[PDB]
Amino acid sequence: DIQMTQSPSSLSASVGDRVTITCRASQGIRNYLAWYQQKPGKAPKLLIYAASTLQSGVPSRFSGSGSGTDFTLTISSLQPEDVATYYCQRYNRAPYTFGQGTKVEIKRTVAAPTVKILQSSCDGGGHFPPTIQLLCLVSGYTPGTIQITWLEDGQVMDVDLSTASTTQEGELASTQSELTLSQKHWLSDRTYTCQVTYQGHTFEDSGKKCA
Amino acid sequence: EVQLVESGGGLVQPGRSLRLSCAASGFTFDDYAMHWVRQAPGKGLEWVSAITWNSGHIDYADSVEGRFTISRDNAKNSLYLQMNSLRAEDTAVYYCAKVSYLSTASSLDYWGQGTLVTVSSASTKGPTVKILQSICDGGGHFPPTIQLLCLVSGYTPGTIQITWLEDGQVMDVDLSTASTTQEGELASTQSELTLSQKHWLSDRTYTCQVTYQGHTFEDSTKKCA
Repeated sequence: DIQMTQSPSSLSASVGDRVTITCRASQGIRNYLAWYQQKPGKAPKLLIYAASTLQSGVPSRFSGSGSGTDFTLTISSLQPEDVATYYCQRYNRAPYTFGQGTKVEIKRTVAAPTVKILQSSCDGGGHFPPTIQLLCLVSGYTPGTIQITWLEDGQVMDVDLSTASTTQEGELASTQSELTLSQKHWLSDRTYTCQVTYQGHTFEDSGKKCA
Repeated sequence: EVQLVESGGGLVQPGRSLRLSCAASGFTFDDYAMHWVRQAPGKGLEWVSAITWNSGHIDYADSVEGRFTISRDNAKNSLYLQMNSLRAEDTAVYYCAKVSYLSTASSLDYWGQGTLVTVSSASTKGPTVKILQSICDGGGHFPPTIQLLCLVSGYTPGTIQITWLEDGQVMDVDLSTASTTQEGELASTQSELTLSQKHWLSDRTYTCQVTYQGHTFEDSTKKCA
């Protein structure tokens, strides 16, 4: 029986902090060890081989150490693009076992939620769909009371034309609101504002159909 | 550029067989050892099998030994995985990968984006797919870049494969990012593609292609007339 195990299961640190993750081989594997980084929905990317050699293109904040059974990977200055799951792998001989994986996250700084409007696309042949939806995305905020209001050329829109909803995923909340417009109403080429009020402050995004 | 493209994934019942293929290009396939690695839904990477450049040495994970057969055809620059005696827990995304150097004792430096294998008798609710896109600002001007957001929602919790196509061609993997949330009852995924303005002003047609439970659902868009 051959095993590769990792610690911790997950860690969270502030931007710029040092993070260290470990890998343990059940048998001595000298320096025949690799580290990979994987983001959601994507294949893993090789980061380090021969325990300490960075792959071309990997930033200088990454390093690896160890030989034999115990290994580490260090990120000296944790950055947003480093949020991912990390795996070690032995390649001395079969089995080419991967470790359990370690999730790395950034400790969320108190910050205003972002607000962005997206619009329905046209079809593959460039045609407007029967109705147009505007989707206002409010992402990354401490769970709390939130109010979303739509404006059309700066005036409040009928509350019936839109519906909101919220997903609480982990510590953060995300809220969205979908406004439905008839195709004829969209052709009038007015300006739409998604106005968000949160802990007493108001933030907004605005836009209009592209020329 | 090195490219590895897996194919052959799909929905099969336990006990049946499925054959995966991996088409290699952009490097001298004949010179390199190759691996299959898989990832079950929500789980870590699991090495499956290795084969040397001339097929002389083959190894398998204990979990698949006796049931899966790895092979390759160097004249066709293709790697294969014959998966027999399938079990529910073989459900995974299957990746092929190339080793870095002319040794099996080297790291896996290039990976395909995987093919989805579902081993099940269960029926499932398929997903709704729709593409949204950047609005222009109050002056009618494009943002610095154009975002296309493919929303994949309302399907029985399980693995989704999302692929962006440009005029039917698979797009660069680094042009998109993906994030998933699970309400408990159901999961939903957002894939965000970032296009430059010139890129979007070309009337190219873009396709969000979703694979789920044996079938391929999709939505497409081009810039409005």
